[PDB]
This record gives sequence, C-alpha cells and structure tokens, in this order.
Amino acid sequence: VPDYHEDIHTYLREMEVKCKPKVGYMKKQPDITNSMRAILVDWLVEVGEEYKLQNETLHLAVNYIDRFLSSMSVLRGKLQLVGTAAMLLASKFEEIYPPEVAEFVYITDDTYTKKQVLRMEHLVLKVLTFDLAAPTVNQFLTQYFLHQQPANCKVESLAMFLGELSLIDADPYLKYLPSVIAGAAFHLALYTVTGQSWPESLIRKTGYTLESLKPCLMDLHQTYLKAPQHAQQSIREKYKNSKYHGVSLLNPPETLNL
Amino acid sequence: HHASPRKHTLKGRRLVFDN
Amino acid sequence: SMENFQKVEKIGEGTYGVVYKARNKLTGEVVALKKIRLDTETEGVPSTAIREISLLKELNHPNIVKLLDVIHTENKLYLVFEFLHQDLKKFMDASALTGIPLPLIKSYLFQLLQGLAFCHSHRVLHRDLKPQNLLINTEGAIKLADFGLARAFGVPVRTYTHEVVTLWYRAPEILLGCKYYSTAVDIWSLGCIFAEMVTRRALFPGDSEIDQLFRIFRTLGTPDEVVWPGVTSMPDYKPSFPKWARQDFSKVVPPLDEDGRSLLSQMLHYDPNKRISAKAALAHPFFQDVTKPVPHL
Ligand SMILES: Nc1ncnc2c1ncn2[C@@H]1O[C@H](COP(=O)(O)OP(=O)(O)OP(=O)(O)O)[C@@H](O)[C@H]1O
Ligand SMILES: [Mg+2]
Repeated sequence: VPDYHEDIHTYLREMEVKCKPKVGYMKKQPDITNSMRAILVDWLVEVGEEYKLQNETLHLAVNYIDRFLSSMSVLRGKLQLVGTAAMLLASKFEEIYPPEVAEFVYITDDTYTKKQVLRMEHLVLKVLTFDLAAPTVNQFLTQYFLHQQPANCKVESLAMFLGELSLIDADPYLKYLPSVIAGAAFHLALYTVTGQSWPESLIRKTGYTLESLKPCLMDLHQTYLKAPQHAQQSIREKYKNSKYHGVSLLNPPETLNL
Repeated sequence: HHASPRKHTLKGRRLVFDN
Repeated sequence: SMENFQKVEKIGEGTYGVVYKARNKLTGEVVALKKIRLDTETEGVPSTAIREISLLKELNHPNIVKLLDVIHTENKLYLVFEFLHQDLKKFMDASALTGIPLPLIKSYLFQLLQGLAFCHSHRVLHRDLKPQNLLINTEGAIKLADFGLARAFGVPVRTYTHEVVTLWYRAPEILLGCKYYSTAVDIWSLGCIFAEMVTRRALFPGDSEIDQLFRIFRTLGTPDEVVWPGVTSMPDYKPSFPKWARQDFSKVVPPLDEDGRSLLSQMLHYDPNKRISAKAALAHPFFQDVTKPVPHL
C-alpha cells in the first residue's frame, strides 16, 4: 500500500543529508588512503557472503565507517577493527540473526581480541552518537524498483550490483547522496537490460531528472565499463551467481545516448 | 500476564595495507 | 557521571535490569532510568538496546516517550527517560471499579494514533503495543513507550523477525506465518487496546498460538478468500480450521456507539492492506468531539 510511501521517502530524503560523511575526510587522515578503504569494503563484501547478510547491512556498515573516519583519525593497523565493529553494529541493527562476536573475531584471523572488537563497538557508538538508522542506496533502489514497467529482476539485481560498486570508490561517490547514486544505478540498469529510461513516475516522486543525474551517471558508467579491471573484484564475483542472475556478466552499453 | 517475545568457506584474514 | 541522579524508588523490572525513578539533583527533573548490564564475555551492546536508542533519537513527538540521555560507561549503559505517573495497564486496574469515561478513552486513542502515525511516517514499526507499554501523566497525555522490540522498516518490507508482539495483541497475519508484515500489525494491537480500554479486559486472551486464532475467528468469523484473498495459502493456515460464522460486530464490544464500532471494525479488519492506517483514522467521525480530560489518580 502506498499509504506511508511518500512520507518515508521525504523523511529518508531529509535524513540522508544529516547522515552524510564529509566530502574529503580522506584528505586529513594522516595514515590511511582511499585505496586502503577500498580494500576494507571489498573484504566486508566477502564477510556478507560468508554469513548471508542483507545487502543493506553491507551499505549500513560502509556508512558507519565513513562517518567514523570523518571525525576520528585512524592508523592503518586499526582500520580492520573499525571495519569489523561497523559490520557487527550493522548486523545487530538490520539482521534477524546477527552472527556472534566470535565470528567477527574469527574472520579477522585473530588480528584483534574479543575485547578490542567490543571496546571498538562502544567507540563507534559514541562517535556516531547512536544515530545508526542511516538511509542507504539500497533503501532507495528498493523504492525505485516499485516503478518498473513491469518488474524485471535482472534490472533489480543489476542496479543493486551498480549500487554496490559505488561503495568501493570514495572518490568519486562520496560527493553524491545515496538517493542520487540510486537514481543513476536504477536508470543505468534499466537501460542496460531493456533499453528503457528513468521513468516519468520517478521524476514526479524524486524531483530528479536524467539531466540532474547526469554527473553521477557518467561517473558510474565509467565505473561499470572499467569494472572488469578494478583492483577489487568481490562484487563482480558476488553478482555472477544465480542468486543475482549473473548480472555482472551482462554486456554494458558503450554509450548512454543522453 | 504473558511476556514480550524476545530474541567456514571463507577463511579469516588479516588485511594487508601496503601502499 | 551518574552522581547527579538520586534514585527514589523502583518502578517496574525491565528484563535487562531494573527500572528506577530518579531525580536530577541540580535541576530537580524527575526521570526514569533503565539499567542495562553488559558483563564480560557477552555479545556486546544488545541489539534491542542499539535499536531502542537510535530510533527513539529520531522520534521526537508529544505521544512518544522522550529519551533524554544515554550515559555511556564501559561497565553499564543507563537510559534516561522522561518520567510518567504510571502505565496504562495499572491505570485500568485501579479503574476496574467504575470504568474509564468515554471522553478519556477517545482522547487516549486519539493521542496514541498520533504517536503511532509519527512512527510509521519515520519508517518505524513498534511491534509491542500493549497497555504496560503505554504511559500516562497527571495532565491527560498518553505516550508510546518500550521500543525494545521496534525496528526500522524499508519500502517495500522484507521478511522480519517472526517472534514479535505479545500474544494477546498479535495480528492474525503474524499468527498465520506470513512472508511479510508491516504497519498493520501496530494497528491491530491498538484495536485490541481500544476495546481493552472500554471493557477493561483483554479482547483476545489466549494461552497458545492456536487458541489465539480461534478466539479471533469466533469474535470476527473465520477469514476466507472473499474477505481476505491469499488467506488459505498462507504458510500456517490449515484447511482443518473450523469455519465460524462472523457475529454481529456490535456484539464484539457492546458499549461502543456507531462511530466507535465503525472505527474498531476498520482496525480489526482481516486483510492488512485494507486495515485502516493510523493516518486515515485521525479523520474518523469518532474524534469529532475529542477533548483532553484529566484522569483521576
Ligand atoms: N519513563 C517512564 N516513566 C514511568 N514508568 C516507566 C517509564 N519507563 C518504564 N516504566 C515502567 O517500567 C515498565 C517496564 O519498562 P519497559 O517496558 O521499558 O521495560 P521492558 O523490559 O522493555 O518491558 P517489561 O519491563 O514490561 O518486561 C513499564 O511497564 C512501566 O511501568
Ligand atoms: Mg514492555
């Protein structure tokens, strides 16, 4: 039922602004880089596969990491700990059955103890002021998916795939709002599979047109075209399976005819 | 008067950050 | 850190520790503290604690209990709430003599629907609406409390936790094991609570899940494909279920008038798509004369 659909869309669109990291926090980090961040998020993808976690839990964790690193300075040797604590917090929020802490100790080859993971959870919690209900690319795609003409799961899985690729690359995707990345992702997926475009009904709903999604779109398009050659490969492997209809093996269009 | 209802393929890894 | 609060007395044993009533020694503010013992070698900060806080920090409304502070020690986590006189359950019990007047029932329902509507508008399911989780003050305000079982849903919903909502207040889509539930589950609960306010006793007081369904089928008739498409194909529907005729709805809660009957019926509607939202329910004629009376305490 549409009943509360529009209300939630507005509130998400309000909250996604407040839940934003800083555009270039990586500038002021004295020991960590984007390339490292990309190595962490790629690994967290594997973590979600091994435990069958929702894509949303992945998205949430990245958001927690980005917000934590925006205000806290971190050595590289502790970056996996913040990544782990994030995954755990996200799991507790979002999942019906979160895995136990021992599992989060395990997947890090015992780099940190159970206490370190626990003490880190409190830090992350303190720094995020307990604001963990962050809007995500996924929450938006999900909504956008209701506007399909008609439902096509290849389009959905592809958009999810595109939406996931964006978590890897701080530069450039930190510049865009989740709802924006989702606009481009859904349209690019729609276009790759059916040849269709960002539909009128979503113009009415989101305010966004194909012209305002333009800068995000052509970023994502290069990311999509370049995907096979990225340093990080977990997402392509993830979306090769039947669970995701093998979308990462689809032929991307060479232009978007904008 | 009735309570509320309450609630390894991938190996572990230490991530290598080289640069 | 906690030195500013003076514990006055105990106020209702809260499953991760006890719940006190306290006074801020400097401002004079009266508060309710909810202790959460963390220990050593556990599973860290509980997920109910994580949810209750984050979603409550987003829910600023006159009819939702106000979280004031989260005192965040490594040893224990204290939650500081605004304090209210008592919960609805205890209020009805000391009113089990001469009942609760209709202007006040009307007012309590109106405010609750307001608090519920704010929750659903902020993508939040309460999933534990029962009288002991609704709080009242000296002036006639009522508030949603206990967000320990709350979660933040998405559009459209996924499959969420099944073990949800206290039996007597649990919707029939949960009992039938459906793939998806949503906002309707909170509206089902309020309807039971609406009736519970009139008669002062539980509408559907079952002692098992099967007993709960049947109690509902006698009150509201056994649902069929015509009243609820999809009903006979739901995972825990059995073809063996006795098919009870639907009784005259005036007989469900006899003391309700035409407007009250209408509104309750729309709340206890079987199909969750057609169940009234908290939103729409505010425009129902039942609330044409809504006032804000003071309860006697
Ligand atoms: N802010 C408050 N003001 C007054 N009383 C309160 C407040 N918070 C809680 N209480 C009392 O404590 C009881 C339990 O609180 P709460 O529901 O948060 O704990 P719970 O463990 O989630 O539920 P329960 O204690 O019923 O198992 C309530 O029924 C109410 O009587
Ligand atoms: Mg309770």
